Amino acid sequence: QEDHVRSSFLLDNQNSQNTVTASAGIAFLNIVNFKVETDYISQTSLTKDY
Amino acid sequence: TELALFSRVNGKFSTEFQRMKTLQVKDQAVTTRVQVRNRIYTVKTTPTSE
Repeated sequence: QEDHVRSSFLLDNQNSQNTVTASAGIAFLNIVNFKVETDYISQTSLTKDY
Repeated sequence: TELALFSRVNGKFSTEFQRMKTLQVKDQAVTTRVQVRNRIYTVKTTPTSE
């Protein structure tokens, strides 16, 4: 009797995440108040098995 | 965005965009082959046959 077993397992995984937050506020002496804030998020995941 | 002019004219403007995406691929391929071969007897004619 001869017997062979070959098992290969490969797992790959990537997670990326970006976060930008930009604020700008021009605050005069109770005459003009101009405030601007922008946000940006980006999450990616990628898992590959075999 | 916020904007206050003359401490009387107020304005706000808040937007938000959110996109989520998901993909999944799952493949399986199973192949089984069984092969049995029994050889029991070898039957021959006697050379003195008629």
